[PDB]
Amino acid sequence: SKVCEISGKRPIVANSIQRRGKAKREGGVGKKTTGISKRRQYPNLQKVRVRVAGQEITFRVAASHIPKVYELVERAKGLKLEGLSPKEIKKELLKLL
Amino acid sequence: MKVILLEPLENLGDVGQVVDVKPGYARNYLLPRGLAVLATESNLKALEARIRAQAKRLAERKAEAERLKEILENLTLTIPVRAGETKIYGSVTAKDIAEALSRQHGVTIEPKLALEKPIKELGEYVLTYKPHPEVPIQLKVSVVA
RNA sequence: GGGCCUGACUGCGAGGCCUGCAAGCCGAGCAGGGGCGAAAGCCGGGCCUAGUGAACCGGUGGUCCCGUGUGGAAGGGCCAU
RNA sequence: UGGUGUUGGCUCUUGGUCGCGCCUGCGUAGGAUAGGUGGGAGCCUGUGAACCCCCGCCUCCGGGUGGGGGGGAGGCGCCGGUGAAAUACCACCCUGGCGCGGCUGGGGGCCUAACCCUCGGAUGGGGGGACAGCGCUUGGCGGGCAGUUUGACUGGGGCGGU
RNA sequence: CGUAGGGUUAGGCGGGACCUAAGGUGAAGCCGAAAGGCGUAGCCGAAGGGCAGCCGGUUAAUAUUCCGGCCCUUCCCGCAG
RNA sequence: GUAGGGAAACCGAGUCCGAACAGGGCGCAAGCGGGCCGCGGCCCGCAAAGUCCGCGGCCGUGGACCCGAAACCGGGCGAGCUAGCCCUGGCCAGGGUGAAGCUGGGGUGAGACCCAGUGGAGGCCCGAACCGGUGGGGGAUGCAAACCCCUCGGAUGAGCUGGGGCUAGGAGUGAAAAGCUAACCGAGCCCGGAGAUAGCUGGUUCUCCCCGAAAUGACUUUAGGGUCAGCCUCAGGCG
RNA sequence: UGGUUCGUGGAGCCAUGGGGGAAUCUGGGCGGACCACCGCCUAAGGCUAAGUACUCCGGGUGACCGAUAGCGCACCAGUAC
RNA sequence: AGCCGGUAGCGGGCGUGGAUCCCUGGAUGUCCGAAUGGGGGAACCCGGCCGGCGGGAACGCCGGUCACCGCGCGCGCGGGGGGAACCUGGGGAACUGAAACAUCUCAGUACCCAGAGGAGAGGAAAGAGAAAUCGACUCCCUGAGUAGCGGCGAGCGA
Repeated sequence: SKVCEISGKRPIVANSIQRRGKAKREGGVGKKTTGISKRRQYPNLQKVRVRVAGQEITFRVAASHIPKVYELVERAKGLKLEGLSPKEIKKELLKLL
Repeated sequence: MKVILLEPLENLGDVGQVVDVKPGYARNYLLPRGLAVLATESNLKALEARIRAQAKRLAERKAEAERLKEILENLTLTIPVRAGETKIYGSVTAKDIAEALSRQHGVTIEPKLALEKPIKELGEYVLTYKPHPEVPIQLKVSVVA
């Protein structure tokens, strides 16, 4: 999944470490790493679809920022919208950040 | 989370009330359909602005009232009609009392006033004004020749 | 074969065997505290030569040695296993 | 594949719990069935007495208790008796349960409005529907693929043996 | 083969100012750490469709191209119907 | 460098183990003078701990004496060869066999079906172009890094072919041979990581002088390699 | 998960893909788990010369080479092929 | 005081009324190339609009102008590509070392990508860490192969 349109959050590379053994803290002999490998962790992207100035504009956003969409909209009331193109509304919106 | 309801809403609350819901409800039902609004600092205020303003507008309403409580219940009113013993040669609808109180010590309010029909006999009367809810003014009135 | 007993000691260890290293083996004697003996004395497992496993990493007991500004604590060290 | 995010509404039936409402608690003794520890010398009646009948629930079978009905100025405790504990009554908490509701965990159905699909049309309709899809995490299956291992001696190597 | 000089003439032949094929590219739009991958429309893409020239003469070397004869195509202005 | 011992607290010419003021481990002692002076007071020189630089021998880390892999990984370049598919065109002399259908006739209640005529089907037959490549001979520093003569297979089909296109490296394509993917494919080429690594093979360049081994033992994923020991050599010391 | 010397370790600190989710100085983070003291610092906005690196380019100098050397190229070379 | 490149020669010119040559500025600057009107097999092909040329309507030539994207209020301003190394960021191997190998190592190296610029990054403490201390960042020496890290192996290393 791409990048969150609000937070700029974007996939990161991170290791999948596989271990074996009983931990030291559990009186065991220690942990042995039986494999490391590269993976990615994704932002939890989703779709927010809001009506703004009587127009359907949709964000692709991470869950950790869904309400940020809704804060924008509310802020956006005092903005000179209409009868913009959906694209330029969205543009104008993000500018509020 | 928290929302300010714009309308009355079944098992949530009266308009203007602030209730706490699951965000899914809010975002996919309440907010779209102008039923409620998010409880943000920015319209948590508009709650109280509406409140304060409501309180003060009622305050003056119980002010220019308290004028019309001391200035009224503190005079009289004759009526210059004629009278052949009992029952009136003209007749006073509250519209008269309207313009009538608006005549002598004159004075002016806006009827309503308790004259379900107009005054057909003569004598000693005291008519129920009520300019504003929970503020009674009894008012002395005489019908004379 | 029997009597009592726990030396199948704890500190050590002059000097040697053997030996590339690392190990392996023998050990008299001084001290602590004992056993058996009247005593001289003998006893630091087994008539002897096989019955074993270096480090690392962990477990338990003790020790109270370090303890991340300080008091602790976490965790380690040392002794035992 | 479980959990959680995206993910929401409404009922139904069960679980956990917490707010009260209530009734439940059975050795000997002791009037009787004493759940525990405080307040207790008085309580109850026009917030109309013992008795009388019907029922509900309890039963350790003698009782308990809710109400209903007629009666309507009449009945219980400190003392006493008793036992480990003593008494009405005012509490508070149990024990156990029934009902209310908060908050939720299982389910069952239904809804639509997220998501998804579809429709000469669409700030819309029809279908799927909080599933599926996707994010993080859990455990599993996993030569589909990847990195490697697969000892030495040895009258050659292997086999056997060591 | 070396040095030199000459030689390739088109409205009609072939291709372009026409069309579309696979594919390619690609307003819209989707997607992807970046690079970039997709994508109805359009556009690109021919040895496919479309489209008006035949016979002879001439040069050391060109000719459906130059010349000769006969015959056409399109665009422009005009006139008339 | 001037202090060590101890795991450490610490202590310190000592310290650790220990109850020890036994025993033991690891440490601690400084030069050579000659003289002045009323035995070293302590000068003075000479030498030295140590250390700094130069030099040389060797060792560590780097490609580390030089040359050489089979391979691995990254990024690119290739389907003008070849394999498959897509688009659009083209090609296949001649001959032979004679399916279904039809038409006529025979047949039956009507049919089946039979007979002729017609008809012109087919991964049909013969055989050129074309596509193959069976067997043999030749060719073998070739005409040719796959050829030539003779002979042979398909030849209306799952045929052959021009043009335009697409699919590629753990990937393509494959009527399947691990075949083909630009004359060597059990993983293309090129460039880079890169001087990969090579306990293996080869090679190691002037002169004289002195000495002069080993091919054993222990252990070793060791066994044609190593560590230590044995044996060689040089310097200092002992005698 | 990554960064750090830190390979799960007693694992803080810094960064953050997921879930939960505050406060505005009597607030917050840190001093290597945690706690208590004592201290340090003020996160979630940004800009900031110089000292530093390199060498296509110019110049200066070599116990640098001297046409098999030195750049691959002293020459019409990234050419011929 | 010579000169018309490396070049002589044919055949012609210029220069102390200061030429050639060098420096600076300016003019010209075909076609391709980020390539940008559109198309395209780079240096070819084809157009719209405005102005000029020709007898000039058809034809052709000349001059201007016309891509896309990001910002601002149709108009402006920016971007695009390139650059030996050097820099930051987003990704990121393996040979090899461990005398085998998987954790480890080689290494955040090679390389790919994006961006920056004459540098770049960093940069005014939610720092350091034990001093009643220090006081941005970078960079050098030292600290120090110390502290530690580590199949406590190889090795890594503040």
